Amino acid sequence: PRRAPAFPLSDIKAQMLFANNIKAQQASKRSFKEGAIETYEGLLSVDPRFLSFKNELSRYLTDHFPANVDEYGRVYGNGVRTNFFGMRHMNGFPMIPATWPLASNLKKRADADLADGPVSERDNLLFRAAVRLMFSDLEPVPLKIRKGSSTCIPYFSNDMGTKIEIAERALEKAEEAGNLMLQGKFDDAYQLHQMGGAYYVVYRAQSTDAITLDPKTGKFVSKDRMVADFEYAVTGGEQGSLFAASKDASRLKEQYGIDVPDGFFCERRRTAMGGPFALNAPIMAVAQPVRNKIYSKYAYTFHHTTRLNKEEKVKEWSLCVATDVSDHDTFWPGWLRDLICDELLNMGYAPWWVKLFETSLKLPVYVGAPAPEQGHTLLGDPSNPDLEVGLSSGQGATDLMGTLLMSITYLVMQLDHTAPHLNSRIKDMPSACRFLDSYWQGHEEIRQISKSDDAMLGWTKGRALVGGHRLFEMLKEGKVNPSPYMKISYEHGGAFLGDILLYDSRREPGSAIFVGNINSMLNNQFSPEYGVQSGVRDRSKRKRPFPGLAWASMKDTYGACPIYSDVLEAIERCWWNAFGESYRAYREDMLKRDTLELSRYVASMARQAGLAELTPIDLEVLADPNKLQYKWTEADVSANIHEVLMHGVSVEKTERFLRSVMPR
DNA sequence: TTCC
Ligand SMILES: Nc1nc2c(ncn2[C@@H]2O[C@H](COP(=O)(O)OP(=O)(O)OP(=O)(O)O)[C@@H](O)[C@H]2O)c(=O)[nH]1
Ligand SMILES: Nc1nc2c(ncn2[C@@H]2O[C@H](COP(=O)(O)OP(=O)(O)OP(=O)(O)O)[C@@H](O)[C@H]2O)c(=O)[nH]1
Ligand SMILES: [Mg+2]
Ligand SMILES: [Mg+2]
Ligand SMILES: [Mn+2]
Repeated sequence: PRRAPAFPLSDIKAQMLFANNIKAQQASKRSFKEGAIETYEGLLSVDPRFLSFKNELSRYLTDHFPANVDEYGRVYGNGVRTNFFGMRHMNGFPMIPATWPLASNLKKRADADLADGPVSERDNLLFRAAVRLMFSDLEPVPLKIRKGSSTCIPYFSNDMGTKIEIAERALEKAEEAGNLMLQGKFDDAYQLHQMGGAYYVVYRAQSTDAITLDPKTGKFVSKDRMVADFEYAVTGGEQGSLFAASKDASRLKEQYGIDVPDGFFCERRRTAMGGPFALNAPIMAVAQPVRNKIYSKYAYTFHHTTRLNKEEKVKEWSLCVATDVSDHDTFWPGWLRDLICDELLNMGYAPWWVKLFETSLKLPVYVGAPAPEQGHTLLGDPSNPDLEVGLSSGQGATDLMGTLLMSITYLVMQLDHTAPHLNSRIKDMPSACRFLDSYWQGHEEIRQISKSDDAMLGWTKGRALVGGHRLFEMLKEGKVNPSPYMKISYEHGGAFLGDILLYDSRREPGSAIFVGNINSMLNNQFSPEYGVQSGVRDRSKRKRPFPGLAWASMKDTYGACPIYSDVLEAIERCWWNAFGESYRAYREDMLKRDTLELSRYVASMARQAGLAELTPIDLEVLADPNKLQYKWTEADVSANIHEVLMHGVSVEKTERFLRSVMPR
């Protein structure tokens, strides 16, 4: 049923994805690589003392703090939703092999029994209403750019200077490029404006995955992660094969002579896509304004910040269901892409821009090196973009696409199983927009708070509430998928945006509170996703600019956790056994050092002014700028701090571009 | 060296 066209790096189609410069060329050639990460300055993830520490701490915590999650996934008690064996990984060493990204997910979706388009006219209206509400009255904003991020295909530059030029150029010729694409002249578009080509596969680490201890064997067991081989990938599942990547770390001994203590495994590898910047720029220029709108006007269901911010909304519900979507990104329906594009045209968006947007969502992917002796293959023909990979992470709006899909999906899941008496309110676009608008503002007896696949569905006192309970029960029994669109189920240990929803004996939304996830504190502090890159001189360009700062926001971020104090003590203790030092002291010094260093980057900061002026969010973002791409928004961060991490383009240049794009 |  149509196998995807594939080309070797030697092929001219692949060659053209990389500019005639060192960086680009190395990216294309880059072979498989692995190695211990520098968890903290001067400390390797595989250091014996460290692993030892990790072994004792994980075991002890898991033993003294077993999970407290009821038959309904509600977490009560100690707030622990699972064991602590997640830290038992050799950070820096991936499972082998990584997956080959699927060129088409149509079959994957069908076999999963998911619809190939809106199933009812209502649903069709709702999705289209979602588009109208989201992309309507948008205000221009400067186009911010992450510092030290790669522009990827074709240049692979990191120079903010070059990035800015690249972007500004894009906004100027985006229009001419799009028209080119409307004429089906993709190659011209790519050659003249670098808008097209492919996504460059980058492999992010999931430093902590499921690991269990078999009471029978006394042996540890790492959760299997299925991965598709090249055949499977190019045939959408028709041929080839799916299988568990190997997480066994024994190899480390024989290969690198690294001592591997029993019960430690290789890291899980998530695949990510680096989009061609010339293309994502014009998209990001619209995406941000869309973000601002829904985070403002529809803040009830979309703008979340503090544990209490969340708490307020959820407390007023009679029922709160914590949903969960499996492999959201690879399942994301191509039809939604096309629907959104069609509706945007209707709303009056420039055809060329919509074409750009559409193309960005069906572009080919260049696979680097999923494993030793593997990779360097371009999937899909750049000349005529026709892939269906679902959401492509590096695209300029993957969060909006995910939200647009899941928010409506959840609303529908509610209508379908709990509120048919509302169906009559949705008869046409107008009535639909009106309903959806009211709904997103939290003004109906059914509600939701969400971000892509993570969400909490609520029910106030009313007709729908008895239905909610049946739904939740359907989810518990889990034998029937409540949606025709994605595969939904309840989250075991319900949590939202990193905060666990803590129930008491009542087991009701009103007598509940949001607390940080304790395991996440552990994950972050001992299993970071990247090392400290002490080699990169510019800290603002590192994946972890100021690691030591996280200590300052810790009490704030996790203090509320039921076993906070206990864990800190357990750590302090085990760290002592392992290093003969105070962990507290260690982090305290790191803290002082980084606070001093930070001032060298923050203007307004006296060349030694404390963290007095900084907020907890500021600190967490400075230690992990990644969180700025999912947990928080530019608006939730101190202006002077956001400047350290991001750099923008003239509000004028974007404002002018945005004007030629929007309808009104 | 390698995404939002
Ligand atoms: N641009 C980008 N978005 C990411 C990245 N990682 C997670 N996301 C966001 O998170 C969503 C995917 O949710 P995850 O929980 O990470 O994974 P999943 O594919 O849904 O499935 P699980 O593996 O079962 O959790 C997407 O909608 C993205 O917007 C990443 O590296 N880059
Ligand atoms: N957009 C984005 N989201 C990320 C990224 N890393 C973690 N996340 C968020 O975290 C989710 C699962 O990714 P994990 O890395 O397992 O999460 P974690 O914060 O380490 O901890 P858990 O909540 O216990 O899974 C995603 O659904 C994202 O929303 C990242 O690089 N980009
Ligand atoms: Mg998920
Ligand atoms: Mg997840
Ligand atoms: Mn959740």
